Amino acid sequence: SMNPPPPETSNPNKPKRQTNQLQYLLRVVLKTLWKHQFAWPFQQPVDAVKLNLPDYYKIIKTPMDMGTIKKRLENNYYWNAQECIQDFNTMFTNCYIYNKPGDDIVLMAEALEKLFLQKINELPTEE
Ligand SMILES: COC(=O)N1CCS[C@H](c2cccs2)CC1
Repeated sequence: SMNPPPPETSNPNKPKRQTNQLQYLLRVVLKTLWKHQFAWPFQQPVDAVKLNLPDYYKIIKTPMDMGTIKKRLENNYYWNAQECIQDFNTMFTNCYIYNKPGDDIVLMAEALEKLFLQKINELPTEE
């Protein structure tokens, strides 16, 4: 079995910014979800070898996880908040696509997504 290369977290060709919204995405949004009891399956790319999921990357072609998001935020990979928000939504959508309704992992994603929505609802206006 083989995992794909992880999503990139560094690209010197890519223009970068540090905006107040991106600071909020790290200091509030990521930190809230990262410390949650249900964060652990989402803190790194899905390891299809260790978890014995040989079809995972046959099904999921745009992988995303909070370890990648954390690195992107800490290394100022993004230009805007919408890129980061899209990464979180990709992570949740992948989980709902691959897994079955009512699975433990889906209940975990739902709890994290609820908090995500609560925090993004108060995303600050851009400075
Ligand atoms: C976000 O992680 C995933 O979607 N995976 C696909 C199968 S569910 C599995 C897990 C189930 C219960 C704990 S961990 C994690 C890996």
